[PDB]
Amino acid sequence: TEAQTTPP
Amino acid sequence: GGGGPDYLYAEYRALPSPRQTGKNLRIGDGFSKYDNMTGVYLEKGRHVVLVGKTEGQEISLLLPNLMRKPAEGVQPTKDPNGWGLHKKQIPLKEGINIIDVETPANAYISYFTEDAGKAPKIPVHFVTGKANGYFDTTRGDTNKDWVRLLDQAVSPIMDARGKYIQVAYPVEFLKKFTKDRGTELINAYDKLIGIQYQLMGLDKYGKIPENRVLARVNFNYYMFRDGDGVAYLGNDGTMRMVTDPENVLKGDACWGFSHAVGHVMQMRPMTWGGMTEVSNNIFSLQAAAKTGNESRLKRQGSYDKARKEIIEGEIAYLQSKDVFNKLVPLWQLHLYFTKNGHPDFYPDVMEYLRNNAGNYGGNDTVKYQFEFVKACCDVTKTDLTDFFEKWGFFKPGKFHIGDYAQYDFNVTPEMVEETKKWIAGKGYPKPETDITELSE
Ligand SMILES: *[C@H]1O[C@H](CO)[C@H](O)[C@H](O[C@@H]2O[C@H](CO)[C@H](O)[C@H](O)[C@H]2O)[C@H]1NC(C)=O
Ligand SMILES: *[C@H]1O[C@H](CO)[C@H](O)[C@H](O[C@@H]2O[C@H](CO)[C@H](O)[C@H](O)[C@H]2O)[C@H]1NC(C)=O
Ligand SMILES: [Zn+2]
Repeated sequence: TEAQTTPP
Repeated sequence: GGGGPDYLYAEYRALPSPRQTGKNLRIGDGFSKYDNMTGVYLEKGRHVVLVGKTEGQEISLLLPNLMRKPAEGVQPTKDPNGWGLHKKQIPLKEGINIIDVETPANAYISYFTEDAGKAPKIPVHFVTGKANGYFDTTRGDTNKDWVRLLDQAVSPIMDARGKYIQVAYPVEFLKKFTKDRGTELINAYDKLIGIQYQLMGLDKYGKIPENRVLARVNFNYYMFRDGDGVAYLGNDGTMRMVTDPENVLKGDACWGFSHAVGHVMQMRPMTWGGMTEVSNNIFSLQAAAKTGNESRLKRQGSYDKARKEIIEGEIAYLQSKDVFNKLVPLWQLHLYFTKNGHPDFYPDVMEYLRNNAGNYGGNDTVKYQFEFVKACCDVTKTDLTDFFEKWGFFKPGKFHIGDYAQYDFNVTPEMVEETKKWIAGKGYPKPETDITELSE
């Protein structure tokens, strides 16, 4: 994968 | 057509290479590899797939494990299988194809070409498949069709598309949260992508992609973007946010969906090291503005916070430790120019960078910070030296940034002087007011 997130 | 049952028999048109579409927009891999959805479900066992005349074209079968879950007792983010969409990819040949399916899967045709207009339509007949169907607003489907598809589904996954969006979500969640409102959901998704295409200038410059963006369920993490598109956790909490068509256009659900798609659409020339969680939120703010949502920069008092950290702190933009502070100047440019007679500001800046920006990776990506400054000035014929100076764009030094990858930028005095002299040489007027003082 090459995952860009958000950590809420 | 007419070669067999609906979905089991269909004729597939070649789509443009998703990788090439991304490369031309400077966005990299993110369009749907699964766009040629079949509406066919293949149970475990031996299958027969008939393929018509290929004229030697490359065509393959994708069988993604969309229902892949962490093993018992495995914490979903600690999954050894990772967060990616696992699939079997089987090359297809003209005539009879014998395919062993180990894990039941929805079928997707992979038919991509470099001359999309001049590739044959290829019949594919899943003579041993089950018709799950799919929902397609562009075909004329209504909520009556949506309800029937969910009620008649043979797969845990329902496929759906609109003009821009492809969706692969569990029937369970679609029934629970979308209920009868399939048209409203797909239209909401299309609206949110279209807002980004408009801000990118794709409508203005005739570059709206044919390729769709896939929103998939996953069983590992809340919300993310990867090379396959955007992914949303298959739990009640997250599916309530994104599969209810009212919820996905409100507040944090609208922000999260827009942010994830914004990662697909953020261009390399606006996404140098340290910008990965910055440049996509221009799309999030524009989506909020177009959906009746309040500005997150306004709600967080980010204008004052950013001016305190960067301008009053007299630090480099590259030294900012807050992705919302780094977003503030990007959004000030939009709010200032769109209300002072340049309504196509970002559409034109992004087209300018597509046509004019360099090709940089790793530590060289800092050159894009200066190409971005030049684009903003040239598009608006405005001398923005003072604005970019105040926001710390022109501070020379060696800057270390952690942004997924590690970056070591070397901004030399020569690099800063070359950019400032390029701007000065244009002889453009300076803004009458201090754009850094703009707040909502
Ligand atoms: C990514 O999407 C998330 C969707 O829930 C979320 O909006 C996140 O931003 C976070 O928002 C939280 C409030 O909903 C907190 O304010 C948190 O501090 C913040 O990071 C999105 N991330 C970004 C960077 O936009
Ligand atoms: C989402 O989770 C990601 C890990 O899977 C990652 O922690 C990401 O946070 C980003 O991490 C970078 C460091 O490599 C930068 O510090 C970036 O600014 C930071 O946001 C998570 N997203 C967010 C918005 O925190
Ligand atoms: Zn993000």
